[PDB]
Amino acid sequence: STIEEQAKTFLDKFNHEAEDLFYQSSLASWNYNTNITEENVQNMNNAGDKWSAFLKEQSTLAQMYPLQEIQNLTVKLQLQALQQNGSSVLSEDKSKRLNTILNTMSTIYSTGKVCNPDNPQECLLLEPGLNEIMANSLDYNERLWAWESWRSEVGKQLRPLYEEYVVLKNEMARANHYEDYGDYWRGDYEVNGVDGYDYSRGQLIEDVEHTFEEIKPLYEHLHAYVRAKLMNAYPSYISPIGCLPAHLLGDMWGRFWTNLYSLTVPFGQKPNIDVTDAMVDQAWDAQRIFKEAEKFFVSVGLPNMTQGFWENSMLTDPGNVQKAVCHPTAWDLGKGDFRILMCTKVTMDDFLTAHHEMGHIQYDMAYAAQPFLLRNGANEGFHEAVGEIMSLSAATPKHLKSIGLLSPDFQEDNETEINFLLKQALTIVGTLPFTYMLEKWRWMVFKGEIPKDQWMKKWWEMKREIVGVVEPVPHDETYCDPASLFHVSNDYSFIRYYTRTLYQFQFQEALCQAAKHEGPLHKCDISNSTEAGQKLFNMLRLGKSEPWTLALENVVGAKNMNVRPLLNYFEPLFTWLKDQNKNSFVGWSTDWSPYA
Amino acid sequence: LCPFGEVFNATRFASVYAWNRKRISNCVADYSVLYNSASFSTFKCYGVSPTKLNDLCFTNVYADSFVIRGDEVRQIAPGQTGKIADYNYKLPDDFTGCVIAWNSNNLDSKVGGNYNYLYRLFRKSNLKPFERDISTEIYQAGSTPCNGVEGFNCYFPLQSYGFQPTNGVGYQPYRVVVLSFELLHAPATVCG
Ligand SMILES: *[C@@H]1O[C@H](CO)[C@@H](O[C@@H]2O[C@H](CO)[C@@H](O)[C@H](O)[C@H]2NC(C)=O)[C@H](O)[C@H]1NC(C)=O
Ligand SMILES: *[C@@H]1O[C@H](CO)[C@@H](O[C@@H]2O[C@H](CO)[C@@H](O)[C@H](O)[C@H]2NC(C)=O)[C@H](O)[C@H]1NC(C)=O
Ligand SMILES: *[C@@H]1O[C@H](CO)[C@@H](O)[C@H](O)[C@H]1NC(C)=O
Ligand SMILES: *[C@@H]1O[C@H](CO)[C@@H](O)[C@H](O)[C@H]1NC(C)=O
Ligand SMILES: *[C@@H]1O[C@H](CO)[C@@H](O)[C@H](O)[C@H]1NC(C)=O
Ligand SMILES: *[C@@H]1O[C@H](CO)[C@@H](O)[C@H](O)[C@H]1NC(C)=O
Ligand SMILES: *[C@@H]1O[C@H](CO)[C@@H](O)[C@H](O)[C@H]1NC(C)=O
Repeated sequence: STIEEQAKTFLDKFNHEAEDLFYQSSLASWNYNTNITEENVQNMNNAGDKWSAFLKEQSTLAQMYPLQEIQNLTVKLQLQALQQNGSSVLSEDKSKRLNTILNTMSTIYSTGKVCNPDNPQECLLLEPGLNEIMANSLDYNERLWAWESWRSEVGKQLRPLYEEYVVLKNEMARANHYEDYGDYWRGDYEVNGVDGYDYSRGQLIEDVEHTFEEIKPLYEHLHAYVRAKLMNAYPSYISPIGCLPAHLLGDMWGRFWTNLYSLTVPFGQKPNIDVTDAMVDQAWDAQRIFKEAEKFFVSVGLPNMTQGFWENSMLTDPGNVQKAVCHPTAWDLGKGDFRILMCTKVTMDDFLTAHHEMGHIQYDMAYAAQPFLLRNGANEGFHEAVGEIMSLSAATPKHLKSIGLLSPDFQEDNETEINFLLKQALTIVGTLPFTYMLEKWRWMVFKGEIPKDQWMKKWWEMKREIVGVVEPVPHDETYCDPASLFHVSNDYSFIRYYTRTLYQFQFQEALCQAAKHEGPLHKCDISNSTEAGQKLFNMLRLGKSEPWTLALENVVGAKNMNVRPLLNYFEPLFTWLKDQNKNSFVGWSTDWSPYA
Repeated sequence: LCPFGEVFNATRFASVYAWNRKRISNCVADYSVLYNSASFSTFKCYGVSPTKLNDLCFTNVYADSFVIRGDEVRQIAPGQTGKIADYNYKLPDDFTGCVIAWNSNNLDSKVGGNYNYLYRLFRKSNLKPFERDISTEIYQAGSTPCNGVEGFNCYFPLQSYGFQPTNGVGYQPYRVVVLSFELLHAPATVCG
């Protein structure tokens, strides 16, 4: 005769009903990503529509349960997630603007174009055409054209479309009793109902901004150093007194600076830590690449892979007729079914991705005992940062010499570590100001205190301020170049990548102290330590059943998002950069100097 | 001899909400051939030793047979509670018998889901041990009456298992049989 016992009856009915329907949708989506046919698109959409319509019926039934008398917290979190109306609050004439616009964003982003205007020779897709022109060429004139080949040919048709997207998704928040749509994405980090552990939605803006004042002195010396080793290839094209061009930061958007490692190598005389030539001498294949990743995990203490994974997943590119995309993603089909979807190669990156994508699987079976609604990460940043802490350990020289990929006699001097740390700094430190600036721009445009004619002049002025990038060509308000990125056009919360770094190094210092490593964090290893494995597995098995702020206290003891155990990873690099930047102009102001 | 092959190697196995309890009596039974089959996975014996059951035996050799998902096989034990062991098949305390379980991946499964095995998910009162409860009466979650029409508190109990061939080892359909031995006032015991 209590509402508490009535909710537990309904959630017991929903858990068995949803996991049958979720497995059918995941199996249909798995076959779409391996064997593309004309009917397979319809086959995936048939199962995915009835699964989405199933959640529409269950959300209406759970609405009539009052939330003011459920003292149990395990079922309170399930009812809060199940009762999210989403698109049900909007009318039929407004719900049709969701699927029309969102499918238009995916089709527009799928159009690859590098054909020159008034010179129509040929042009390929994004992966063979767009990535080679930003990562390999060193010509300023054509890369500026390539910068305008996508931000003026693809993003120009999004300005009436993306603004229509941000005026109706913003209206959903008042119908869902949120502040704005930017506040809706902060509900994943929101914690309520626990005394002393509650996380306000507005606390995320303050905590991200509070952690940015220690990211900045590391980024001041990184941007100052990289602006001196980039002007060598472009002598009279960039001034070493201001900021950097946008079309010279590795990718089209400058998110990852991995392609600047060859141009800005600290000490290239000694050979880099590269075992790509080493695996072809020992005849490594797709099976042996993932086999050593599995024995790495069982040495830590995590359980090994099941027998329904090696003979069930795909490893290489299969057949000739199968033109399916094999971007490296982790699959959690449920009911004990776990798969990895990638095309294996004998390279440095694919071996590390084999360790990286396996970590999401090891996180996935950890919360297998949890109910279906709580069968997820603690937030959007946990499931990505857990899959990357093993990527930091597998790239260490100690782990590479343990298996035998690296040479048995490889000395570790100063320059053998600055070369490795700066490669990690371009892919980790360099993506932090770009992630914070873009999400700060998206939060205010979802808040609405940015007018239509003030989108671009505010977006560009924080890129010059926070990131420190001078515009290679002036752009007026009719351009919509911030919406060209993959995550922003497809409705992906980009704040999970800023908190990915601050989580993946909080766990790294916590696990290295558990393994009792004597040395700095860059040479640290996680394997052969069951004490560190038991510390991690206790927080992995919680899932979303516990608040994320309690998950930090189970590993690091600090309930907040700590930024201190990330500078300690880069102390050997930062002290060298402080000595290297004695005469360089470190610290940029606002700079209209090169393109006034 | 008595046909242990018609209950162990049967083509069709009953569900757990309708577990068949066939009576085996007046026969010689070789339990030593069950030991070296090298195919079972959860052969546990309660109240009896593997050697003690051969020379000394009992009559009343009722056998229970049903289909259990792999992760919830462990519920079938005396003194152990759960969902299947509480609502479908409750074993009494001091149960003098053995449980015999093995995988049934290649035969008790099909592509698209083998939705032929059912189990009781909601019941008003907990089952007293060794009871079969075949019924279509729906649950009463709250206070409003249900006239057979499904609602927000009616919750029809018989839910169906889903056995895909690509399921995990914990979600594999584990074909399990239960042997029950007891020596009551019934005479004429038959040994092995
Ligand atoms: C982690 O433990 C394994 C298991 O002992 C180590 O592998 C040994 O490596 C040494 C030399 O590297 C060999 O002499 C042993 O024969 C290896 N043992 C086995 C069972 O293969 C591995 O080196 C350890 N890694 C670290 C970083 O300590
Ligand atoms: C169920 O069928 C299997 C398969 O035929 C039987 O296993 C056989 O047992 C005999 C007796 O020891 C052996 O000679 C065969 O080699 C076994 N076959 C295989 C494939 O292993 C099993 O005994 C049958 N069980 C029952 C209760 O009838
Ligand atoms: C794979 O796709 C091809 C055509 O794209 C089709 O003929 C073939 O039957 C498919 N195979 C499987 C196993 O789906
Ligand atoms: C909530 O109910 C679940 C049901 O199993 C129980 O395990 C848990 O301890 C309960 N929590 C509280 C705080 O009562
Ligand atoms: C979801 O929509 C229904 C329909 O009006 C409404 O009654 C309910 O309050 C909504 N739920 C939330 C959480 O806003
Ligand atoms: C996983 O480890 C256990 C423990 O030794 C072992 O019994 C099992 O065979 C292993 N499985 C695989 C697939 O390696
Ligand atoms: C690192 O540089 C310092 C400064 O010259 C030097 O004294 C030291 O020997 C170097 N370390 C190694 C391992 O070469």
